[PDB]
Amino acid sequence: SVKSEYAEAAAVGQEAVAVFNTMKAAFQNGDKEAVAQYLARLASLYTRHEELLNRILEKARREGNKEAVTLMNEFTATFQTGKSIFNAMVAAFKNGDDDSFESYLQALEKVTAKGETLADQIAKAL
Ligand SMILES: Nc1nc2ccc(F)cc2s1
Repeated sequence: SVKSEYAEAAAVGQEAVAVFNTMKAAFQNGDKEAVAQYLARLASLYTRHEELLNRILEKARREGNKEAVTLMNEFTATFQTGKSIFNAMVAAFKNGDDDSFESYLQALEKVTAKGETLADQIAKAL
């Protein structure tokens, strides 16, 4: 069902949270080789999550589930805020700008924490 598809999407999201926290530790410790690998792993994970979310939103639209579509439209918009901040983090890493990397990382954390009550509301609406 769309609901089990959202549970699968949510797990992929939690995998990115786990890898992100590991990456943040590696950044603080200065292990740039690890950070590079974790950033590649996060890119693939966000690419997967985004696509799953899109399929869920498209299915909610085909089902006529207006509330779930509203919530998912908002949530995907927020996801793209996170995506832009993540990409800016990756560029800061490439450029060696640790000040910007720290900034973007904290902003990604706050964007993620904010969009959590919505994430739960979607599970209930689908
Ligand atoms: N809370 C979030 N972080 C990211 C990071 C990258 C991305 F593409 C989407 C999101 S949503």
